[PDB]
Amino acid sequence: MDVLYSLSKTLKDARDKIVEGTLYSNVSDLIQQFNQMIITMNGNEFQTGGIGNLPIRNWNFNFGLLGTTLLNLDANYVETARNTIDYFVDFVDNVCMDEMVRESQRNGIAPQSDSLRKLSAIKFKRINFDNSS
Amino acid sequence: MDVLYSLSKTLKDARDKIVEGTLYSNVSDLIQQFNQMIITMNGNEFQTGGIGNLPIRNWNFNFGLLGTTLLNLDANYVETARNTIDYFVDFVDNVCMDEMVRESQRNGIAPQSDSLRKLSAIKFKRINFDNSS
Amino acid sequence: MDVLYSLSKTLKDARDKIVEGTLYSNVSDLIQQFNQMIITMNGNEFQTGGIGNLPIRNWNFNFGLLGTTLLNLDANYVETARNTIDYFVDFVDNVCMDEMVRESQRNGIAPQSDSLRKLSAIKFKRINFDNSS
Amino acid sequence: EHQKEVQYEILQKTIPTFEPKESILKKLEDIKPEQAKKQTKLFRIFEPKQLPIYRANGERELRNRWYWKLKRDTLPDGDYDVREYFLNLYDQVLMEMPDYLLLKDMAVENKNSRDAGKVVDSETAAICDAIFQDEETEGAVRRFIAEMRQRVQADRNVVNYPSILHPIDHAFNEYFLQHQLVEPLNNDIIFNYIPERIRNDVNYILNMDRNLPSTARYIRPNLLQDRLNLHDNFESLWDTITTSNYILARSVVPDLKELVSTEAQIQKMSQDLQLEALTIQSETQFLTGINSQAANDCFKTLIAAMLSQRTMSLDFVTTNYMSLISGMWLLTVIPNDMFIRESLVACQLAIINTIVYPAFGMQRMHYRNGDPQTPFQIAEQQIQNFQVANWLHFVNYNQFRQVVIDGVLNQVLNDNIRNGHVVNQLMEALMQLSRQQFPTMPVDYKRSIQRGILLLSNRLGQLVDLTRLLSYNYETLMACITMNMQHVQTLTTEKLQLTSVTSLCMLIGNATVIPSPQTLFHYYNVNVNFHSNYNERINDAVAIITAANRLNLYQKKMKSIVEDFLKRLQIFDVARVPDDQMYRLRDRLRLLPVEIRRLDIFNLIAMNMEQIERASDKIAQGVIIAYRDMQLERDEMYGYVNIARNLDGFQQINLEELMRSGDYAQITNMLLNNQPVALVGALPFITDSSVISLIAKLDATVFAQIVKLRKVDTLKPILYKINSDSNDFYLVANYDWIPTSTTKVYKQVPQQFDFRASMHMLTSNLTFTVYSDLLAFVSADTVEPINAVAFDNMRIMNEL
Repeated sequence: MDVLYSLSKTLKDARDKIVEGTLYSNVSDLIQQFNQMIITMNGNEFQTGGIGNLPIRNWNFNFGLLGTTLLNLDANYVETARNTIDYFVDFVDNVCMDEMVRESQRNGIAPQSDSLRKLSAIKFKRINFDNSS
Repeated sequence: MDVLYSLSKTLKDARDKIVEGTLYSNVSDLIQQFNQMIITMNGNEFQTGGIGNLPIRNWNFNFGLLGTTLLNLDANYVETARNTIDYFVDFVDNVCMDEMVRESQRNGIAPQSDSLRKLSAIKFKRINFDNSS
Repeated sequence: MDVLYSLSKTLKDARDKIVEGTLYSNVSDLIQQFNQMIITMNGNEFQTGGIGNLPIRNWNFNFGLLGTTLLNLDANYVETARNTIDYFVDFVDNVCMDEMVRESQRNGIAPQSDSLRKLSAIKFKRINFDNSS
Repeated sequence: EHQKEVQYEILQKTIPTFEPKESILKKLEDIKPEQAKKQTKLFRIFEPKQLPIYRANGERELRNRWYWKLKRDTLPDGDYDVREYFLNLYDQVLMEMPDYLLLKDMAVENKNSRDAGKVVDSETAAICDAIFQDEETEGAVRRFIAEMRQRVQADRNVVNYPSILHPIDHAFNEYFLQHQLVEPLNNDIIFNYIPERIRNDVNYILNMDRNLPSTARYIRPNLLQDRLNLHDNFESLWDTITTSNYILARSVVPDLKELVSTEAQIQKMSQDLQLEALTIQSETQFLTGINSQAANDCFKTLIAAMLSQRTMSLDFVTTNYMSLISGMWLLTVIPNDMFIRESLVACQLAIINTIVYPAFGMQRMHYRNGDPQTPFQIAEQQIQNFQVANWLHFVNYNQFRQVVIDGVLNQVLNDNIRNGHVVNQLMEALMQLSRQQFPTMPVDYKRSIQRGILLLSNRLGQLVDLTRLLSYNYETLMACITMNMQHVQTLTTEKLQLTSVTSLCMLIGNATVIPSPQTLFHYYNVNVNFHSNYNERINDAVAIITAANRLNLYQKKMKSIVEDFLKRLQIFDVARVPDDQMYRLRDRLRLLPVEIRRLDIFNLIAMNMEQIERASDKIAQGVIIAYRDMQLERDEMYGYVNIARNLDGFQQINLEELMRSGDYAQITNMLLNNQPVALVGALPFITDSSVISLIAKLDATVFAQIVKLRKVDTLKPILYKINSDSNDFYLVANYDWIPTSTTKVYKQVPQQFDFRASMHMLTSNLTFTVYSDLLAFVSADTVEPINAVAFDNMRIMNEL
């Protein structure tokens, strides 16, 4: 749950902060967290949906890291960032729709979907970011 | 439009973050964006207003950069920052009142004032900052 | 008043940003402000309450600085941070309840409690942080 | 064997270890800490100089004016080389930059002051004098220059001195004054600087016998962790690092004291296990009994390999069975992580096929290499004893346990090895193999191997105490580890002779050897110095790489930065690094954030690139060619001059990209067909004081060689500095023509000297003292080693 908020907070900030022409020092601490996120999420596969008419989608993460060598972010960096962000946003959208749809009488505060039970490991704990909402 | 939000976001943050006595590491990434803004906006002249009773104002930008050598920001740095910020805030106030007052039947999503049509170039694209609102 | 908002903003951010497993570059500018806060607040004693049924509490600050040597923040750093944050949050809670309860006909915009009159010195001015609310 | 050495040499050519393996210790002990640097000057990029001015008709005025002229204007030509020079200036600032600053040592007397007065540099004293002497500065200023006063406070440790600096130079010096890397030292920081195991050991007695004033200061070593994971993918670099830490830890472990007299031990082992009755040979079985070259060096080898996480390999003779019997104790004390996999399984399979499977009547196993199961691990699932099975199940899963202690990861034994209690089970499993009749072995070899086991199983306490001592030395030297203890299977292995293990078994006495606190501190000194070296170099490397990439230097060849990087760690042979690890060390340094100090200096230099470049007087940054008679501009600097304010309205053609492409295509077109253009570059110019050369239109003639040569390197255009001193000036003065010129040299005028924006009060401390050693302030004694105790407060070397 903490890492799901962290994924969404980094994707929100990386849609906000990583824009065309912005200075690198404005985004120098966000690109390191987004690269830590890519490094953590590679090699892992997920499966979302499977209840009602929510379709089963399989998620595979094989992405390269973002560059840390620009002074002002040009449009190449923005386009490859928008690709990686759109894939992760679709992933977290389907994980959130897989988690809001499930429930349990026994212990409801625990994650119920398979994807969020897989994200609740300490392998994914280095995704974690600020919890400000 | 993106650079107008960027000007206003930096001026809001520089009224907020650049205060007396604050540590330099709190503002080390904002002063670089504000210096990039000063470097971009120098040498350019603008003209706002000219419709209704909105008065025609001419804008000329000739400012020195802010210092990057303090550990705690003293009141000299705060006063010269407040001068530059007050001039840019008056500029962006008159640009926003020049843009909200105009309209077009043909393509309304395009900038209509002369100042925002001049800010829509790639020379001013390095002003750009996070788009979080 | 500015330093009271600064104490509360750093404690809010340090409950938000300093979490388990987060990258150090996400919190590298907050730990320096929190260490500046600890360095400023040590050696000082405060006294809150004393009107109505608000109890008199004495506050003494003797804390060590936080470490600046991790890459990902482990749970040791999070637990010692949570201890220091909980003590400072209790302090600022009692200072705020001591200040909201008092009033003056003569000059109400001035601080009325003893703790906030003591915080209004330039010794405590290096606590100051962004004023964004 | 000539094939074997050349295949090992083909493997060794890709490993940066130095070929004298002992010599690395010198190159590892001569890493001094980075010495605290103090500056004696005030880093003046500019200086004020008197220049003659010309009052906008040509006539040189009767006075001069002070201007900010950049001293040492070694600015090269072209857009690329100028910002390469700014990177050279960046490196020069990084190597010039002091840690701490005391302005009192730079303070010099103010010669005009009506009280005493102290300015803070000889050059600001010269500027102060020269602004006081002349007749054209203000009366308030000239009065004030002899009225400004330093503020030296003996309490609070502060000094304030006036200075006349440029705002750029003031930015650099105030950065050097605010951020200092110097901070207070007392007895309650030296007490935390020593490791935790030594703080809470009763064997070592440490206190403070020296006073520390309030003016005692130091520098942190920056003992931050790796940031570049050298252990997973840099296998040939990790080999070199484990060899260097191995030869370091070998020279720190103590020599063994009061061993068994070797001749009585050799005669006892030669009479108990008899070999003149048996027939394999007589002698080679007994290369064991060496005093110091076998047992002591085995002790060194074991503890140095365990401390440096250096993988070992087992050498033995299979018919030499006493080496395997001592290898049983080697396998129970050392974790099986340490030994390389093939040697581990080979010696393990030898011990099992020659001793343990002939014991219980079982057929010998065929191993089949491809399984993940070691021969003890199959053997215990095939052997039901409850005495040998205890031992086998210990050795199957003794391995190190990864835990951070005070930040650093450490590879620790379990507590059964740690207090030596596990040997009480190995000897119970060994004298079970001694009352064991073997079903078909010949009786002389059987009696010999049973008595050879009884050679070991009668040294119960003598080896319980030895693996207490070995583990305690490993404890006390693991506390002084400051990098991670990462366990990765290295390429080259330190070959262990099991003859040395039999020597260490059969020759140890009961004399405790523990590291003395001077060689226990010295190991910590060289570890902290290598780690400090390592982090400070990585910070320098990511500074130079990020600076060279933000300054658009792409002929930079970052492999050269990484080669000059690995030379400075002083343990690597840089010419032997493979190219894939070199390029991966390149693309791993680029994902690192710059140190805040380096990044602040790059921000100080990057925004002031334009002010330093455009006040150079050797170069001019581009030429307008307008093809119409734009009029000569009046300037107080130069008289009449064709200087340009902006490159606006015309075409900025980048000359650097024009040099890169080489297609021209455009400046050829716009030069042949006479079209206005602004060449943006960093050219050098011809200053020219002639009106005849102005009338003869000389500037249009310096551009045709751009399309003749197809090179923009030789472009030297012409500045028209004409004045009353130009001795053709009468044509300007007597005739009524308007001063016109075709082309313009785009140049910035230098900034004039304003005393109000240049006087500054610089603030620092007064008379502290930095301390580099930090461990000579610890007075260090030890309990008498007969009374040395373990973690459990029971005495190691019980045997007395």
